[PDB]
Amino acid sequence: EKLGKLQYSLDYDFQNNQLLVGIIQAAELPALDMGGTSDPYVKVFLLPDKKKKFETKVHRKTLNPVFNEQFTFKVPYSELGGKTLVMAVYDFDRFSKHDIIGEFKVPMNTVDFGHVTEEWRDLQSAEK
Amino acid sequence: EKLGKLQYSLDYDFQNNQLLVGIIQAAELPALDMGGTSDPYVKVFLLPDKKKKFETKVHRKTLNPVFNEQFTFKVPYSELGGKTLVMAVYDFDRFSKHDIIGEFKVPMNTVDFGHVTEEWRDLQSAEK
Amino acid sequence: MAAEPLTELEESIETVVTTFFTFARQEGRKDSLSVNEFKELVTQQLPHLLKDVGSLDEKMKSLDVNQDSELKFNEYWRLIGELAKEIRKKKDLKIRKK
Amino acid sequence: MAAEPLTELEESIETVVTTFFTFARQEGRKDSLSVNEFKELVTQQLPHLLKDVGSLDEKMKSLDVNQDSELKFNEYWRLIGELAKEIRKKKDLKIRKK
Repeated sequence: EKLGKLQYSLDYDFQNNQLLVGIIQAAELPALDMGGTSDPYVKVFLLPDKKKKFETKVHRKTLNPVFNEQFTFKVPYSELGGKTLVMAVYDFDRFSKHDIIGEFKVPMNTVDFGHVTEEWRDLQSAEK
Repeated sequence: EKLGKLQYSLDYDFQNNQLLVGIIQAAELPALDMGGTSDPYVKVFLLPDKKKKFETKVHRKTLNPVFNEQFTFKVPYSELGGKTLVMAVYDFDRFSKHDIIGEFKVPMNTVDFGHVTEEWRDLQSAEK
Repeated sequence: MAAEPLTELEESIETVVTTFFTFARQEGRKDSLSVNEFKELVTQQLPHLLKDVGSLDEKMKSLDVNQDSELKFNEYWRLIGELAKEIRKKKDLKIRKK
Repeated sequence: MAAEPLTELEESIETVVTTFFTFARQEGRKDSLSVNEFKELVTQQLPHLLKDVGSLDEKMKSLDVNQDSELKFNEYWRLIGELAKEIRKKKDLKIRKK
């Protein structure tokens, strides 16, 4: 499984009680749209929680999107123990039945919200 | 080569010593300007004599102009032997650079001036 | 005899015009291609040259110069122009092919 | 290089490409319309549709934006685009855009 690398920075907010999921960029993304291109737009999903659903701007015809969209992880820090966010990148070739070319998940229970979680998580093509 | 047909009536004048060139019209003219309607007019040309040159009226968008212009062949009828005249038709759409579509020539040395010279002269293309 | 063949190009234009006219009489005003008519054309007889059924309006708003939702004869022909280009150009950046 | 069997529309626009490959192969390169081939094309295949077979030099200069006297597989198609509108328009063109 390979989908490239996703550079992102997570910060916590104690005023609105949520986690600020801000991704920088994603590279090495596979192609779907005929011609060696794809329209990869990341959409965040959750487990039975389902108290959040945000889709990023459709990055048409690109293999390295740099938009840095902001996702509001609406969930109290106290509920981060039983909350695992998953980021699935969807294609939008606008013709074929484009699906999830890859995704990534991170257990917030293990991750501490002491300051900021900035890293370059590797992506995997977890087809559905 | 084909340029159509030209109807004309030539008469001689001994009071001024010249040949009265009276053309009736030209038919079956080829297409040059866009749309299929060129702007052709006849311009008289002579041999090394070059003692005469006249530009007719511009007949725009017509492959069959009927104006009957008059040209004064200023030259003694006695010199008609060594005086070969040619009639060239030029088109001008006022945009493109093109040349003469065709012309006709008549050796006066072989044409007596007893009365008048009326005929349906053939028009032939002449790339310059 | 009757039904005599014309010049090569004359025959070619007659064919496309026939297909154009049949689709230009689906909604209304047999001369222009409405929204559904324009999409009905590609999403039926053109799923190979141009594979796009989700963003058809993306093409319409890029071909129509008046933006009245009705691609006129000239505006409709604009599609054919780019189509003929897409068969030789395609995606001249990564993968083209045929 | 070459295309495989296509649909009605695709083949209807490919048939004009075949005419190109057969005309553009007299002077040099089967992928470039030269001057002689262009003149022999209009004064033989398009003498009716195209009313101008004399000021071809004007057309050639208006199509070849490179001005290298080589109508590549792009600038040449502009001619087909012009004659295509010659069935609806007549003198409603030319103008001057800088």
